[PDB]
Formats: sequence, C-alpha cells, structure tokens
Amino acid sequence: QFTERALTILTLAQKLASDHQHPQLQPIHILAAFIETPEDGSVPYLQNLIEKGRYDYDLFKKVVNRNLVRIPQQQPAPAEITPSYALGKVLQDAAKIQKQQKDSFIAQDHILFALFNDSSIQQIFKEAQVDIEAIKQQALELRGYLSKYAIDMTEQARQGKLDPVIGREEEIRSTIRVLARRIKSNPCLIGEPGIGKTAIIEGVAQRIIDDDVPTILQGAKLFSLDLAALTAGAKYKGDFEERFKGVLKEIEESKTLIVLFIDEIHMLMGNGKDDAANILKPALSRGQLKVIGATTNNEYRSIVEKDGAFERRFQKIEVAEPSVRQTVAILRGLQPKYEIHHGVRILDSALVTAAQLAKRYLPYRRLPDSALDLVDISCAGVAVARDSKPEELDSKERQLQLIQVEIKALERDEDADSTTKDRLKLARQKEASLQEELEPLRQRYNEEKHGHEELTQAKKKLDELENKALDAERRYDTATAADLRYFAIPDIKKQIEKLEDQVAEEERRAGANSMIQNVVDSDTISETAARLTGIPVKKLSESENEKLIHMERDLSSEVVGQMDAIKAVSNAVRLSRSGLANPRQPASFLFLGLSGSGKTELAKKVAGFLFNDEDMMIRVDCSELSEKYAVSKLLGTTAGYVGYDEGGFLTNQLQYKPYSVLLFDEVEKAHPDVLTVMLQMLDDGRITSGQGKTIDCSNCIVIMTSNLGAEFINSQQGSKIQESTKNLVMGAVRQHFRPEFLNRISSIVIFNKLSRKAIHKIVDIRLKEIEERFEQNDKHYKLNLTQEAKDFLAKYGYSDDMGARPLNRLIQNEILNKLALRILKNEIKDKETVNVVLEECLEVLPNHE
Amino acid sequence: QFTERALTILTLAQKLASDHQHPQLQPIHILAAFIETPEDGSVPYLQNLIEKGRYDYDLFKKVVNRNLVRIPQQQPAPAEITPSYALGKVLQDAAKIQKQQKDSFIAQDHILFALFNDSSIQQIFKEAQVDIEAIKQQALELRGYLSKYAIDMTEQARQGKLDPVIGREEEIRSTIRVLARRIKSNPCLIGEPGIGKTAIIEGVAQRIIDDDVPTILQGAKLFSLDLAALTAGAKYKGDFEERFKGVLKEIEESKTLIVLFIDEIHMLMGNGKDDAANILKPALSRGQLKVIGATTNNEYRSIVEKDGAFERRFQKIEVAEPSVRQTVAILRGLQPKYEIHHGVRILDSALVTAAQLAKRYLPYRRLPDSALDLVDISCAGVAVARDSKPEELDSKERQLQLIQVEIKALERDEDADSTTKDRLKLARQKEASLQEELEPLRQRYNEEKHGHEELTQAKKKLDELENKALDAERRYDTATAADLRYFAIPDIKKQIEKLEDQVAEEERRAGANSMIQNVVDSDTISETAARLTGIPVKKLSESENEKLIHMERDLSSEVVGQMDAIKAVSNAVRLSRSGLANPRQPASFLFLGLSGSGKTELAKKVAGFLFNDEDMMIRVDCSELSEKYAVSKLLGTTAGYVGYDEGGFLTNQLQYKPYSVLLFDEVEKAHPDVLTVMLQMLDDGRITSGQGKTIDCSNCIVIMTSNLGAEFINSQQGSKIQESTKNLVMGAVRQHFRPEFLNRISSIVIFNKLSRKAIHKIVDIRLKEIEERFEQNDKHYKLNLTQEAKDFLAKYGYSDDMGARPLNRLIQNEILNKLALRILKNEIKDKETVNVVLEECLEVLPNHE
Ligand SMILES: Nc1ncnc2c1ncn2[C@@H]1O[C@H](COP(=O)(O)OP(=O)(O)OP(O)(O)=S)[C@@H](O)[C@H]1O
Ligand SMILES: Nc1ncnc2c1ncn2[C@@H]1O[C@H](COP(=O)(O)OP(=O)(O)OP(O)(O)=S)[C@@H](O)[C@H]1O
Ligand SMILES: Nc1ncnc2c1ncn2[C@@H]1O[C@H](COP(=O)(O)OP(=O)(O)OP(O)(O)=S)[C@@H](O)[C@H]1O
Ligand SMILES: Nc1ncnc2c1ncn2[C@@H]1O[C@H](COP(=O)(O)OP(=O)(O)OP(O)(O)=S)[C@@H](O)[C@H]1O
Repeated sequence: QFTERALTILTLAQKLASDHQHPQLQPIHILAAFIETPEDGSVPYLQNLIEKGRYDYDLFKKVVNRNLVRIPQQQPAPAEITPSYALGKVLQDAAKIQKQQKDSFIAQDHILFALFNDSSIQQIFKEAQVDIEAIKQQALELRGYLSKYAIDMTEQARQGKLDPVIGREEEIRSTIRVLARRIKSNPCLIGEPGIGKTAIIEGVAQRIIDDDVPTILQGAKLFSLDLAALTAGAKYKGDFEERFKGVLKEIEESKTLIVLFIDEIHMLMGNGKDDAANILKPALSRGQLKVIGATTNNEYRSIVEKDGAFERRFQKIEVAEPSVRQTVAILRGLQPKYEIHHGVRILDSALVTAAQLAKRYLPYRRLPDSALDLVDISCAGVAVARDSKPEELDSKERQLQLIQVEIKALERDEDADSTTKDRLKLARQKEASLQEELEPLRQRYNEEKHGHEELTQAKKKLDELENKALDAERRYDTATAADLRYFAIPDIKKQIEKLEDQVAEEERRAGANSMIQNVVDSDTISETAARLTGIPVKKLSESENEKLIHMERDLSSEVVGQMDAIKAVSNAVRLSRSGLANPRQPASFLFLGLSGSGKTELAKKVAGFLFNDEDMMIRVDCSELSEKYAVSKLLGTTAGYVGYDEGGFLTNQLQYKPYSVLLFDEVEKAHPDVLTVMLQMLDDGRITSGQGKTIDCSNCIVIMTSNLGAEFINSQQGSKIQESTKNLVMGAVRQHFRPEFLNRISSIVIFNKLSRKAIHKIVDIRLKEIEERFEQNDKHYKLNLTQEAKDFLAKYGYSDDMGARPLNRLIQNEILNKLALRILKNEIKDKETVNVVLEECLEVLPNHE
Repeated sequence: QFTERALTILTLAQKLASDHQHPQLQPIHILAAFIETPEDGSVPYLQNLIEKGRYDYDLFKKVVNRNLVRIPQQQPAPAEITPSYALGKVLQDAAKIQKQQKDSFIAQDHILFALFNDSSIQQIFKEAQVDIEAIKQQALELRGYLSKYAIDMTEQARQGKLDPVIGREEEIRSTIRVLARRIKSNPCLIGEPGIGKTAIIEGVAQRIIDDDVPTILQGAKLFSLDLAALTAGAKYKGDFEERFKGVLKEIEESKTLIVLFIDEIHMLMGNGKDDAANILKPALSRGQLKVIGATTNNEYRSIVEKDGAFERRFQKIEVAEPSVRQTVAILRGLQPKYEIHHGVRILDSALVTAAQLAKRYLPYRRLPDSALDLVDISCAGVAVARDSKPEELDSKERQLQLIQVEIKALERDEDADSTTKDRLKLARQKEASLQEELEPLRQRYNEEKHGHEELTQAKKKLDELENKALDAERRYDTATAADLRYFAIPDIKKQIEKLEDQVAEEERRAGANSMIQNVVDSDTISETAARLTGIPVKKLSESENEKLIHMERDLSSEVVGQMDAIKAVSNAVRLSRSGLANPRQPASFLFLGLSGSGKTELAKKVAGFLFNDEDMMIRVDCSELSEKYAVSKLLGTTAGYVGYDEGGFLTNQLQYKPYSVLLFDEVEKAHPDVLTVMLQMLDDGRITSGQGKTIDCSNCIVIMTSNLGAEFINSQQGSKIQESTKNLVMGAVRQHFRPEFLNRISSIVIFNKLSRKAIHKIVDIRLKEIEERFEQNDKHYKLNLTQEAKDFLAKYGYSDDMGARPLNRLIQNEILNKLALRILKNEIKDKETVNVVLEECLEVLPNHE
C-alpha cells in the first residue's frame, strides 16, 4: 500500500494522463506528478532525490514536458488504458524498495527509487538515472539524516516493539505538562538509572501517536537522538559539529513539533558542553525544538554544578520506584512477553514472589528490574535444562558409546571368535535396550518442546493481532479493528487455551509431560535468587524449628549463659524474619556488659546462625572517630574527591552482602559525627553514600556494643543484673548518646556476669574448637579434660571480671605451653593425655617414634 | 589555501557550474555562491560586502540567477570544465589580499575583493561595486569567539522578545555607573542564585537599547558569558584559559566596546591560582574588558579571602530577593505574558497567592524563581486542561468506536441475519446517540477554543504593536511611535475588548470556555504547589486563625482530655498568628502535669497541626544537664573550642526547621545557668550561639515541660483539674521558677490526670496503627481484646508514670513476638486470634497448620 505522499503522486500521475488525454500512463506522468510546483524547498521538485542524485531539474522538466507533448491524445474517455509495463513495474518496485528499507508503506521517496531503477528516456542518446546508488545516499540527505542518527520513537511506538508501560501515567502526564510550559519547557527525568525513564518517554510517544495530548502536542513527534549521534556515525575531527548542526537543524523545522531525547542521558555533559545552549536553546527560541532529558540523581547534581543553565532551560521531574503491587502489575502486563521469550510458563505468584524477593534480598537494586531479571534469568535457566534432559539422555548416550567401545575392543579381533571376546553380544543386547528406551525419551522430549513452541507462537500471533488492533483503533479504522477484535483475536485466544490443555494434565503431575519448563513461584525463583546472591532471606528454609523457633537453644549452645540476652535476641530475629518487624525499620540492639561476657559472641553467633556464617558480619570501628568519618564509615567520600573508595570499607560491603548483622564496636566512644549517620540506618535505612547510591538497610540487624554499663554492671551484685543497676546503665547510656538516637534502637540489652556454671561448659566448647582448628590432628590432645582439668581451669581462672578471656590465657599458659614443650622435646608422636597433679599437669606420651 | 568560509564559497561556485551543467565556471557562479538565497541575513549575500559596497544587489541577484539559467547547458563530460583566467586571477588576487591582511588562509572577503576588482555587471545600465578600500571598511565590521561562547543580550533586547525587568531599576543603574569608571569598572552582582541577578543584566540590555546608558557605554554591546568557556569541558591544561585569552583580546578589536556578563565567579576563582581561570580576569581590569560579574554573598567572602585581588577588580553590588508584594508586581507585569504564552486567562489573586505561597514553602529556594515557576507551571496546567475537549469527546467517541467495531464485526456474519447478532441494531442506536451528544459537545468545544484563541491572538498583536511603539519611542522614531499610538494600539485594544464580548461570560459559565479553567486564585496555585511539593494543610485558602481553629478542634478530639491545656495553647497561638503578640517573641508554654500524661504528645500534635508535621519536633533532655550546657542545646561550645557542631541538637534542627516546636523535657531539673539561658530563650528570639549567629526564634514554639506539680495532679481532683489542685502545681511553679521566666512564658499550661475511660481510646488507636502500618500485609487480628485486654493493657501496661510506653512493650512481647513465632512455625495462613489468658496471649487461628 501507499503513503499519503506516494498515493498523491500515483493519483496525480493518473490525473495527468486524463488531463492530457493520454492513452497510457507513463513514467513521464509520474515524473510530472512529482513536479507539482517549481518550489525550491519542495522535495517533489528541488529537494528531490533526482536533483541531488543525478539529473538537474531545469533539464528534468524539459524532458518531462517534451514527452508529455510527444505522447498522443485520445478523446478523454480512453485515457490511461494502460500504466505501461513501466509504471506497473515502478509502483510495484516502490513496494520492493519499502522492503529494502523495511518501511510500512510506499513513500514518494520509494517511487523515486523505483524510478531510478527504471529511469530511461527515449532518445538516440538516452537519458537515465544511476540505477540506485545515488538515491540511497540522497534519501539520507532528506530530513527523514534524522533516522540515521535517531530512532523515530513515535514511528516505532506506533509500529510495535513497545511494551505496555504502566504506573507511569502520572509522570507521562507531568512530562507532557512540562512540554506545555513556556520557559522551563524541557522536562527532565531524575532518579536511579534503569527506572523506566525511557519508558515514560515511550509512554509519551504513545500518547502523541494516540493524540492524547493537549492539542498543541498533537502535532508533535518523538525521536531518540543518540549513540550514532554521539560518536559512532562519524570519524573525523569536526564531524560532531557537522552532524549536530545538521540533524538538529533538520529537526528544528517543519516536520512536526519535534521533541527529542537522549538514551545515554547524562551524556549531555559531553554532548552539550560548548554546545549546551546550541543543542537546544536557540532551536527552541527560533521555533519548537523541545527535548525530554534525563539524568541520575548524582548526574543531575553534576550537570547543575557543572553548568546550571539547564535549570533555566529544563524542568526537573522526580521518577518513582513502584511498590510491589505496581511492580507485579508491570510484570503481569509483560508476563506473556516473558513466556514468549523463553517458551516457558510463568506463575502469577512468581511475579509476586519475584517482586517480593527482589526487594527483600536486593533492596538497593531497582525493584522492577531485579524482579524481572530474577524471572528472565530463571526462565533462561529452565529453558537450558530442557534442551537435553541429560540426566536421562546423556546417561544413556554415554552408556551406548561405552558399549561401542567394548564392541570395537571385542569385535575387531581374532579373539572375536572366542568367548573371550564373543561375550560382547551381551553388550550389544544392552545397546539395543538403551536405544529402545532412549529414542522414545528423546521424541517425548521433542514433543514437550514442540508444545512450548506452539504456545510461543500462538501467544506471539495474538500479540501481533493486538498490535494491529491498537493501531486500527487509533486510526478509528473500524473495519480492521473489527477484523481483529472479533474472531481473529478470540481465535488465537482459544488456540492458546487449547494448547495449554494439550499439556495433558494427569493426576500424577501438572501435565502428561515429564519436564517442567515453568517458573514456579518459590522453587524456581527462590532457587535462582539464591544462586545469584548466596543468601535467600525469604527462602523460609524448612528447618525453621531450629532456624528462629529454637534459636534460643542454638544460641544457648554456642553462647552459654546470658539467657536474658538470648531471649531478647530471639524475639528480635523472629520479628525480622516473620516480616513483623515493620519494614520502616531494621532491627537494632545495644549490647551492654563486661569484657569476656560474650556480648559480641552472641552477636557473632546470631550472624553465624542466621547466615550459617559468622564471617557474614560486618564490623564498624565506631571508636576510631574524627572529622574524617567518610570512607571508613557508612557515608563514604564523595564523588569529585580524590579516591574511589566511596565507603570502600562499609558501603560497598553492605551492598556486596545486601543484609547481614552490622555490628559496631564500643559505641560509647562514638560522636554525633557518625551517630547521626548510624541513626539513618537505625530506621528508614536509606543512607545515601557519596556515590549517590543508597545502602537501603532493611533485613540487616544492627548491633551496637559497649562496656559503658560496666560502670554499674561490674558491681557484681548477683550474676543477673538487677533493676537499679540497669537504670544507672540506662542513664549513662542516655548521657552518652542523643536519647532520640537511642529511641530508634529496638532494645537496649544488658548482659549478665558470665556465670561459672556456664563457663564450666564453655571451656569444653572452646577446648574442642581450639584443638580442631590446629590444622590436622597429627598432634593435638586426646583432650581428656576429665573432671580435673576442667576444675583446675575453673579454680585458677573463672574470673568475674574477665569471663572467658582469662581461660583462653590459662589454657595457653598451662595446657598449650606444656604441650608445646612435649612436642619440642619429641615426647609426642601424635595426640596427648590430660590431667592435674598437686596444679595443672599435662601428662607426657612415650618418646616420639 | 582557503579557510572554511572561503573554500566553501569557492566550492559552491564550482558546484553550481557542474549542477547546472555549464561549459564554464565564471564570476556568475562565484557571485551565485555568495548569493545563495535572497536572505539578507546570509553573511555571503547582503549584510555582506555586496549591499554595504553600494552596488544594487537586486541586480546581482536577478542577473546572476538569470545567468545560471541563460548560460548554455552541457553534457556531464563538458559540464564545468574550467574556472578560466577569470577566476584564476580572482583567486590569485585573493591570495594577494592575504598578504595585505596577514591572513594565514584565503578568506571569502578576499575572494570578494578580488571578484569586485575584475567582475562587473554588464547591462545597458551597467554597474560595479565601490572600490575595495571602501569595501574593506565594510568587511572589517564582520568579526574583524562570542558566537560560540556568548549571547548578545542587547541585540536580543533590541528585537523585543525579552521580558521587561521589574523591581531592579537601581541595580541596573548601579552597574552602569560602575561600568562608566575608568578603572576596576567591572561590577559584580552579589547574591543567591535565582534572585534575578541576570534580570539585572537583561535590564541593562534594555537600558542600552533605551539609550539611558552614558554615551561612553551607550555605544557598547552586551553579552552573557561563562561556562561555555569555563566548565563545559577540557582535555588539556589551559583549554579554558585559551578561550579566555581569545575573548579577553578579541574584545579589543573593531566592535566599539563590549560589556560582558559572567554567570558565576565561584567557578572562576583560580585553582590554587595556578595560572588558571579567574587569574586571567584582573589582567584586563584596566584593559577595557567591560564586564559585569556575578556570585553569591557566601562564596564572595571566601573568593575574596582566598584570592586577595578580586575585590579590587570587581565592585560589590548587592542583589536581594523581592518582597512578596514586589514579587507580585513582577508577576503582574508578566501576567498577560503568561496568558498569551499558555493560551489561558489568569486571576490577579493567583499571582498574589503564588508569591505568598512560594515564599512560605521554600526555605531552600528563591522566591522570584519559584514564584515565576509556580505561575508558569500552574498556567501551563490550565493550558493542559484544554484536554477537556478530547477527554469528554474521547470518552464518548471511544465508546462510539467500540460500538462501531461491534457493528462492523457483527454485520459481517450469517448470524448477522439471525437475531443472535441482528440485535446489533441497538448498537447502532447507541452509536447514533453518542454522535448526537458528541456533535454539540464538539461544537461547544470548538467555540470555546476559538473564543480564547482569538482573544490570545489579539493580545499577541497588541504586544507586538507595543514592542514597536517602545522601540519607536526610545529610538525617537516619532512617526512610528505616533502611528502606533494613533489608534493602532487603541484599536487592537478595542478588538481585545470585543473578543472579551465573544468570551461572553455567561451567568452559568463565567467565561464561555470550560477548556480554559483559568488560573483560579489559590485553587489553581495551591494545587500546583502541592503537586510540586507535597500536600500540606497550608494548601487551603484559609486565614491563619481559621487554619489553626479547624486544627485545634482536631487536636482537642485526638488528645485524651487535656482540653484545658489545648485551649491555653490555642489562645496564645492565635494571639501570635494575628501579629498582635510582639513578633520578636516566639510563643512558649510550660506544660505542667504527670510524667506519662501525654504532654509531649500534645506538643507533637501542635507540631502536627501548626507546622503540619509531628516529626518536626525538636527535643531537649533537661535532666541530663549541668553547667557545661553546649552542643546538646543551642549554644554549642564557643567556636575556638572543640564542639564545632554548634547547638548540634537544637540549633541545627531550629535552623533547618524554623517553623517547628522545641521541647524542654523536665525543664525544672535544668541547671540554674541553663534556666538563665531559658529566660533569654523565652523572648527576643535572637538567641545567641557559639559562632555569634542568632536563632531568631519566631515561628518555633518553645514548650517547656514539667512534673514539678505532678503530685498535686495525682490527687484526682476532677477529670479536668480543679481549684486547690491546679493552683498548687502553679504554686510549685512560682516557688521554683523565677517570676522572670513566668513573665515571658505565653502560658503556664496545666494538664489533667485521665483514667482508662478514655485512655482505652489511645490503646485502640495504637492497636489500629500497629496493624495498619504493616506495609506488606494484612493478617488482621480477630481483635478479641474483650474487657480482659482492655484492662490488661491498661493494668500491666499503661502507667500513670509512663503512659503508653509500657503498652507498646506489652504489645510487642505478648502479641507481636508471639505472632512472629507462630508465623515462622507456619501456623498462620491468614489472620490471627486474640486470646487473653489471665497475663496475655494469642491463640493460633489455623489448627497449628
Ligand atoms: N512502568 C513500566 N511498565 C512496563 N515496563 C517498564 C516500566 N518501567 C520500566 N519498565 C522496563 O524496565 C526497564 C528500565 O527502563 P528504562 O527506561 O531503560 O530505564 P531508564 O530509566 O531509561 O534507564 P536508562 O538510562 O534509559 S537504561 C525497561 O526495560 C522498561 O521496559
Ligand atoms: N557465654 C559464652 N559462651 C561461649 N563463649 C563465650 C561466652 N562468653 C565469652 N565467650 C568467649 O569470649 C570471647 C568473646 O568475648 P566477648 O566478651 O564477646 O568479647 P569482648 O570481651 O567484648 O571483646 P571486645 O568487646 O571486642 S574487647 C570469645 O572468644 C568467646 O568464645
Ligand atoms: N525582576 C525581574 N524581572 C524580570 N524577570 C525576572 C526578575 N527577577 C527574576 N526574573 C526571572 O527569574 C529568574 C531568576 O533569575 P536569576 O537569579 O538570574 O536566575 P539565575 O541565578 O541565572 O539561575 P541560572 O543560573 O540562569 S538557572 C530568571 O530566569 C529571570 O528571567
Ligand atoms: N491524655 C493523653 N492524650 C494522648 N496521649 C496520651 C495521654 N496520656 C498518655 N498518652 C500516651 O502515653 C504516652 C505519654 O507520653 P509522655 O507524656 O511523653 O511520656 P513522657 O512524660 O514524655 O516520658 P516518656 O519517657 O516518653 S513515657 C504517649 O506516648 C501518649 O500517646
């Protein structure tokens, strides 16, 4: 079919044959059809591909008019009996040209290409155009180089390959509102990268296409001017200015109220620069050039700090992150796209779960991207598995080849006639069994694959019908809108439903099919999340009974005594993983006590327990504090400063390990310099670093620790600290920290004197671990602590003022020192005996062998 | 060889000879190369040497273009052939001109001088150009960097299309006066960005074209510079400095005198001097280089302190934000511009509102900037509102189209004849019904559109006639000015008035145009501000007293009891809001009652209402307080002493939240020296600090709290405290506090003891908040509190001394921690059962499922 421009030329050619009473419509008339006027700025006459291509128009009009005179007349009714072979071919070739250029309709431009292929003027010395070489270049020389350096967003949005962007309607309308401004008329989208800023623009393109804009903008058009525009479409010094003040100049006039945009967005800080004004200001001032800009939060600040003129030319727009609900709605709209992408079924609950998980395990990553990546990655994953089902197929194929080896090893011989090798027949029988089992597995699997291919295509076809329906609706093309809405779409819809039923669900499983090829809400998605990030905080691992429910016992086992603290912890972690801890606040505690009490041991054991890794913990030296409080703290240094470790000791670790237990050392030594930062983590954990990037602390439990309370706790008035003493501690804590800081801590916890009844068990744990960690048991002890070593250790070391620490020392002082001596003296070959003789008395083994 | 302009103009001559297929390239083609188009603005054609040299350029245009046509046409092989002697000589002579001018390349003007010497127009009335010495005088007017780095503000002003500058008349004159100086004549505008500092520059541009400028300056041009030659980008050392030198010296040649303007001195400074940026400016502080600089008050001081020279190169010209009334005057001057800029009408009260509101909500942004945007945005909003036309028409037309689709869909069938689908005729009735509604709606909208349209067009015509009159008047063209005043302008005014008759405000529609809602006072403006900043109570078109009163009623309802306290506060606040209280004094209160009484919450609610945010509350622990009162308060330590974070806790919040509430928690425990500071704090809001800067507390309510008389309140003498009880808490206040304090406090506010009869409401409110705040779910309780929880929570929880603090803790432990555990046990699918067992617990709703 033809465009309005092309159809006009066709129509005019026919008109001219009738007007001149000619029996045949010839290229001469179509050439005449182009030269409607003698206008210098008209593409049909002097901005024409022919003029710029090869033959001059003063000469052209002479050629055309000479032929119009030479072509014979009729008595009007017989005009145009034929179009000649020539226009038949040219007009159809113009369709061929569409196909070469991948255009939807025949352009007048295409008719000119068709004419170049067939342009020949009868004469002894015939006139002609170059077959096509010049015109391909001349097409670029029409306003169209815009398409060389830019994507016509409205053309593409109208054509297809554009997602149903939703949840951005507020922002789309706001962007349009800015375009409706008179001074700051160039909206700018600001936020996280990857947030749908382009999607907003695309949404605007759709509204322009639909004419759902405030009248003035109905005459508008959107283009993405980039990449090629920036650099790739050129190679010489000065080419920038030439393509810039070329494509922009073309854009600036006549061809609709063109609005441009950048996809590399921050790029204006390099694509503007010397031309920061020239890129727009005078193009807007002289007419209608408008743009939709964009930048990240950090880049926004940079373009402002660098220039700032952009705040006179542009209007800053914040772009939101969607809620899980909104994210899911987005995923649902695109769910069939994803199913088509991989030929995989996707559960609705997988979109919900992926969105919930993405926020829970990667809170600092864009939610809709992360949710999607989790899905597209897992979709891709199962699609890969389904290529071979190797567990059955590779296993049998290997067994078959192993048989082939046995076959040649036994067959290609003289001993082949002896039972020595003729035993081979047994392997051949096995070969046959494997071939017979394998082929139906193979074909069954191919059938399962085909079912997915059928679904893929059925869904694809439906969407194409929809794309077409949407264009028909905006054209108010009732006829094709009806062709699609009635019967065609319902047909494919029903085919899809039938194809889904072809899965042949049976009571034994969701399909007669042996393979899954689906995205299961938790199994597929939770697994993928774990494979991608290690720790799946919302996995809800089966063993909850120990993992949080009986955490008190696990903590009691690792941390003996301090039952009050353990119970305080147990309540805390249950709130953090049950989801009850309100999302507005990471759980946080202050651990107060005496040295050797185990207060940091408990926190480490919490990390141990929750992540199965005590090294999951991130430590903060809150006592090493001065005005430098940057790279070593939760803020980092700031972009523009020398060095790239912008929180290189913490902020990067917090994102690296998205959640953990963050623990601060002796916070009593801390100052507001960082306490007012820790505060930003204590609740509403969104600390923005000097990178412009945010920690977004959520799941992470934050522990503050201190011996501040020792001032009263060390009264030792019972191992269990009593009210009074605790209030004095509380008082002192409030003296040290802003009480409001403290009020954002979930609870302040006071540790007890580590009781001797606890220590009496702790030392066994320690001694066991001490020995086990000493490389290999090529030495070590038999470790018969008996009643006596345990009691010596107690009587000579369970100090009320050092807890477990003096025991570490005692053990070394006695137990390991004597061992070392027995080792050095070659009294031990392996292991060693343990006892006390009155006075620790490590015994000695028979001399080393 | 040739330079870019020269090689191009030669290339064009050569191109024309080959394009028109001429046998020879000659003076006609080079003249044609210069006369590219009829545009006089083409540098090659009329503002060129061609018009300025005398020759009747119309003759060159006609003769040359006619000759391109008359010169014989040839085949491509004979096309062009040679430049001949004729142009050989011209180009060779152009080289001789290079020698004359010291030009490294041949210039287009050299070509013209040479061309002019040899070529003439052979006509019966033959002409030739004035000799080249006269022509060179004209050549020297063109160029000899600003075109790539600056905007010619005076020429812009001369052409109109420049906003009138309002409220800066003296600042404009001040810079002119300074520019008149023989040395160090560069003024620098000092003030915050967005204050209209460039408005002054625009104003100067207007003074130049108005001829109000001293002759010595009058003959000068005015440019807006910086950034393009400072911050835009560099690859090497000196890239900006090269551009500086370029401009710094180009300015000394040909172009009389040029006044430049620098957007920001802070970007210049000198990078540790380092022979960079700013250091190049003092170099020409006597060397003409007239320039108006600009920076901020804050940076200015540090620029000068670090530089030492700047203050002797540039003059310190201060610029400040306009008052709200001045802002409105600016807006009024722009009001009709906004109307034509947007195609809307604007109420004057909207300008008033915009200026008032814009100031009130922007502690971090300039009034004239934001007032101008508030108006440009809000009126853009109204312009966007024209969407009403397609909104109403499309909602209906869309349904119409859906109906039409059904119609074509069902007509093309066999069931179409069956009533099965022939009931379709009803769809046709609906199509028609909608068409009948759509046509008068559409025509209504067309009329509405045209009404405003024509009004706008007439206003635009008026403004351009006015621009012509203003130019005619200032340039003393009394003929033009008189004609414009001689009814041209009065008549367009009459047309505008007749168009107002066509607006035809109807009694039912106060402007016959629903598309143009108009910028309606504060409805449009508050809406706009709210859309841009958040939605406060402040959005309402209410007096300060009414906003307060409506909120006081909510306050009385939300707080349990304490109505007497609320009224005491309300009275004082109203006195203050009215301006009757002396403005120097912030309101302040002493909240006297029981600990746990809600006194803090009253104050928070006051913040929640008067400042629309409970979380803006600033708090002081007065019990943890001794003789050293510093950082934790307002004073900070004295700078010169460690404790640079002056008034780290309170001053910082007050200075960043000037409109808030500050509490003194248990103020009766404050150290006596602090209490004397308090006297300072209770009036004369210019409260001191360590840096010497005062607080200027006005809009911050300061509430001191006290439990001094708590024991009398405990007497339970009425649910609202009665005489002989409240008199004793005041007695205690008189005993403790000096009369001096009591004589400054707006009111001593007395709180009552209140039983569970209404405290239970608090308990319920908190329970509602607690379940509702769970952002990710709604597993709502079967909240079977029954009487047992009402009292348990009010018996083992809510305390006469600690209020709700223990409720919160009971709920966390007996409800949320119990809930967390059973969630992790997977015993909850949805909802949960309350089961108070006498203490408290939850029953598991599923059967431990
Ligand atoms: N509201 C939405 N509805 C549908 N798809 C969306 C939506 N928001 C984002 N997406 C998709 O999420 C991705 C992020 O979109 P983009 O607009 O490219 O991000 P961006 O903000 O443009 O960042 P850059 O700098 O252009 S990568 C895209 O692949 C979009 O298709
Ligand atoms: N209740 C306990 N159960 C098991 N081990 C314990 C216990 N208490 C202390 N320890 C041991 O004591 C050490 C940690 O003691 P803590 O008191 O947490 O550390 P600390 O004394 O605070 O050291 P700081 O605070 O960084 S100086 C570990 O090596 C533990 O094995
Ligand atoms: N008195 C006035 N008369 C006319 N226009 C004004 C007036 N005051 C302010 N403006 C306009 O309001 C804005 C404030 O101007 P400036 O203070 O120069 O902004 P700025 O400091 O230049 O900010 P940048 O750097 O250009 S984003 C300008 O865009 C002026 O056009
Ligand atoms: N009459 C009341 N109106 C509203 N809330 C009240 C009332 N009485 C008690 N409360 C609640 O109980 C608490 C009392 O708070 P406050 O009086 O600030 O306690 P406080 O005296 O500040 O000392 P703490 O340590 O914060 S309890 C608040 O959280 C209130 O919600």
